[PDB]
Amino acid sequence: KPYLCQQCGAAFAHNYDLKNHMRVH
Amino acid sequence: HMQKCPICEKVIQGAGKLPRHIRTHTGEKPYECNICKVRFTRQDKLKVHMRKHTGEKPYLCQQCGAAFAHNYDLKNHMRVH
DNA sequence: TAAGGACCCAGAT
DNA sequence: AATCTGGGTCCTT
Ligand SMILES: [Zn+2]
Ligand SMILES: [Zn+2]
Ligand SMILES: [Zn+2]
Ligand SMILES: [Zn+2]
Repeated sequence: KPYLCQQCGAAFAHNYDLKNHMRVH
Repeated sequence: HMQKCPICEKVIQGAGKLPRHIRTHTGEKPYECNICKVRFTRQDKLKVHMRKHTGEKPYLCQQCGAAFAHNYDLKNHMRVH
């Protein structure tokens, strides 16, 4: 929820789940 | 450069500095002192805390070499100079 | 090159 | 009075 990707806007509950998604783009 | 906190909308400066601000809201303390088990929100706060166990004193007086753990102790010391 | 790591500091406990 | 909180900037791959 509070960790929001600034490229695709997907929301992630923890910081690692946000940084896990940074490799998608 | 900077980002708005999605909880309180405050602008937080610094690439990579939002998570530490968010933890002021969540109370998450991911960093733990290996010795006394005390936990901290921030890696840099843990690092200063470990000086209590290691006795390290990185603040050095260039005049006499007196060594301190905190910069304000060093500041206090430099009056004698 | 993000962002980790380091350190400073104004205000608060 | 000393030490802490939270937010700032610089450096280094
Ligand atoms: Zn994304
Ligand atoms: Zn906030
Ligand atoms: Zn400790
Ligand atoms: Zn001295």
